[PDB]
Amino acid sequence: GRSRLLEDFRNNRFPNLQLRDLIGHIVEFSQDQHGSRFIQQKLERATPAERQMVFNEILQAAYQLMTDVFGNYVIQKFFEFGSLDQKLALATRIRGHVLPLALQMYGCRVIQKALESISSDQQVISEMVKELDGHVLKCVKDQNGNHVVQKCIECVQPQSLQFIIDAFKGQVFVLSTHPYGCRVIQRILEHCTAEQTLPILEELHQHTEQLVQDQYGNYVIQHVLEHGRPEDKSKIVSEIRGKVLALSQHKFASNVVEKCVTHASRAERALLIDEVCCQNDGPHSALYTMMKDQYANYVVQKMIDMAEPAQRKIIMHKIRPHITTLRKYTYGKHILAKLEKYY
RNA sequence: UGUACAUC
Repeated sequence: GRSRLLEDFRNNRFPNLQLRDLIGHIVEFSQDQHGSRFIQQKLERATPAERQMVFNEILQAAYQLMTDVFGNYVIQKFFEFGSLDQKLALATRIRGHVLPLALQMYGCRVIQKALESISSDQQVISEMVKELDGHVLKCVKDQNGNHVVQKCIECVQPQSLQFIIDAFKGQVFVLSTHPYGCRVIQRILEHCTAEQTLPILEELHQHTEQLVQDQYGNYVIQHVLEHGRPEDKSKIVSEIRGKVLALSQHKFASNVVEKCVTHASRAERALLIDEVCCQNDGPHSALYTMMKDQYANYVVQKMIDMAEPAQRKIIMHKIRPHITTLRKYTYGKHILAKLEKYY
């Protein structure tokens, strides 16, 4: 179960081995740790004829190599450097098995490579994508599958992805708090059409408070703040208003408040800063609490850099009476140069 | 001083 060529190769007997030396031994080498790397590296510069010689051998073991820990790299190399015909032939061996492969550690890498290598205009890719219909959430929740779903969204014509949008109906919030689901949701926000992202964004806005405080959900909300439409940033802002001081002190939500300050309009950014700038909450002002907090102090620094003229004047004036008193904290010892750059 | 994203 091991040709002599492979032994001598692994035993460093062939300092100048070449692709054409592997005639008849391609599938064997493709399953070997060093043989796979060797083939990968040689495929890049191989002639059309040499590449075809290789393809002819990988073809008869294609599916097997797709789920092989080393062989999968050889299959991918062909999606990168293969002819359109060789790529369509490999894809055809994927078709019929998309689901199992999507859920497989090495198979999912092959499917992903095919999606970025063949236009979604082709029937193979078109019919491949459709095999996921009826299993969308299963794949989203899978450690391997989720990456295939992300890949379809990034790569395939959005109109054909309506079955993915449909499968998230009613579960956008829940999946936005899921380690993998949050990634797929962001891909959707990036690549889908206005009609498709509409119901997605509606569900997000129905749970903003829970999302901004979630370990994954806060990324989904910042995405909208960073990349979304003004009408969606405004909805998010409306839910943050009346909550700035509170959310500012939260590990996750504090990043969302920073993003509201950065990507909100002039009148919105000031209404958020005013909430803590010219407002009050007992003996001291909201700024007093935020200054010393392990998280809110990052928000304070952000408002300072984004605030209007008359706004920064007040922020520094409420922070003024507590300067020397603000050294003990390991957190506030960074607002130091802060009140020395705009002071 | 503060949070996610997988193979040789």
